[PDB]
Amino acid sequence: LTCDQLPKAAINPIQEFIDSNPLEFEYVLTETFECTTRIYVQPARWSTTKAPTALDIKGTQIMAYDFVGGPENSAHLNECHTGDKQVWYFQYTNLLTDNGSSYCAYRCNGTEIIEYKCASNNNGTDPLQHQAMEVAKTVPNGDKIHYAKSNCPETHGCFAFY
Amino acid sequence: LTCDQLPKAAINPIQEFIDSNPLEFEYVLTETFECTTRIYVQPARWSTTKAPTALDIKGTQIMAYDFVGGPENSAHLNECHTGDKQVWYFQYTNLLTDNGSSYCAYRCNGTEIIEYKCASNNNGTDPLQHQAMEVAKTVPNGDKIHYAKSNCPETHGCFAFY
Ligand SMILES: *[C@@H]1O[C@H](CO)[C@@H](O)[C@H](O)[C@H]1NC(C)=O
Ligand SMILES: *[C@@H]1O[C@H](CO)[C@@H](O)[C@H](O)[C@H]1NC(C)=O
Ligand SMILES: *[C@@H]1O[C@H](CO)[C@@H](O)[C@H](O)[C@H]1NC(C)=O
Ligand SMILES: *[C@@H]1O[C@H](CO)[C@@H](O)[C@H](O)[C@H]1NC(C)=O
Repeated sequence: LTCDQLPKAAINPIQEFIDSNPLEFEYVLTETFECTTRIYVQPARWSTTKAPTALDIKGTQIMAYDFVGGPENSAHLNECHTGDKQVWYFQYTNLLTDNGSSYCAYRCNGTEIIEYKCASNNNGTDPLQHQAMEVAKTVPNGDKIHYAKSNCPETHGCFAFY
Repeated sequence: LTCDQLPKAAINPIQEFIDSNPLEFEYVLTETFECTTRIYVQPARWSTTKAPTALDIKGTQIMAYDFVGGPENSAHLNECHTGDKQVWYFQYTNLLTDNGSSYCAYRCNGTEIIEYKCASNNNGTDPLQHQAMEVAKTVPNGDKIHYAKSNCPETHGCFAFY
C-alpha cells in the first residue's frame, strides 16, 4: 500500500467539525503536532474566500490554515502566516456519535506519507481510529506515525489548553 | 465615573458567542491585544469543569482562558498556561444581528480600568461599540484605550489570521 492508495473519505459539512471542537491529536507523524489541540472555525464575515479555518494549537503557539475543498475529497489548506499550500485527505471520519467524534487525516508526497493527524474528542476510544492508524503505518514513511500525547506539559486548570 | 460603576451587562448564552466566531478586537487598553482575533470554544467533552474557553490569537501566539460565570454578570477567567485568574464584565453585548456581532468587555482593579476588549465581526460598525468605548475612556486609566488595528502585519491569504 502507498500513500496515494489510502482512502479519500468524504469530508463532512464544516458545521459537524465545528460542533466537534475541541479535538486533540492522538497520532501524528512529525513532532510538530504532538500535544496539539485542533479547533475548526467558520469563515469570517469579512472573508472574501469564505473559507473556514483549521487551528493547530500547541501550548501558546498556533498554526492556522484557511481551507477549501478540491478534487477527489481533498482539502486545500493555505497556511495563514506564509501562504504555503498543503493538500490533505481524510482516511475516515466519524463525527458526532454517542461517543463523540474522531477522524484521521493525512498528507502525501506521492507514494510516501509526510504528515498524519488523527484527532478525537473521546481520548482515542473510537475503534476506527487505532485501526486507521495501523493502516497508515503500512505506507512508505508510515513508520514515523506515533502516539501524540506521551509527554505533554502539565495543565494549569484547563483541559484542552496548557 | 469609575470602573466599578460601568454597566455589568447580562452575558449571552455561550453558543451565541461561538456562533459569532471569528471576532477581531477594535479597541483595547494595553498593547497585548492589538491585532488579535477572538475565538470562543465550547467545553471539551473530557473537561471536568465543563467551562468554555476564550482564545486570544495574535499571529502565531495564543492565550487561552477557561471561564465560568460568577456574581453580578462576572466572567471568571483561568489563564490556561499559568492558572492566573481574571475577573471580567461586559459593558454591553449585541450578538447575531443582521449586521453581525459586537461587544465590549473590561477588567477593573477597583476604580481603575486595567484592560479593555471591544470585539466585533463587522469591522467596528455597530454604533453601540464606539459609544461604549467613549464611555470606558472616561473612567480612571481609560485614557489608554485605543484602536486595536492601526499597524497589523500583512496577511498571506487568510482573513482572521496572519
Ligand atoms: C514533494 O517532494 C519533492 C522532492 O523534494 C518536492 O520537489 C515537491 O515540492 C514535494 N511536493 C509538494 C506538493 O510540495
Ligand atoms: C486517555 O488515554 C490514555 C491511554 O491511551 C490514558 O493514559 C489516559 O489516562 C486517558 N485519559 C482519561 C481521562 O481517561
Ligand atoms: C489590584 O492592584 C493591587 C495593587 O497593586 C494588587 O495588590 C491586587 O492584586 C490587584 N487586584 C487583583 C484582583 O489582581
Ligand atoms: C475596517 O475599518 C477601517 C476604518 O476604521 C478601515 O480602514 C478598513 O478599510 C475597514 N475594512 C474594510 C474591509 O472595510
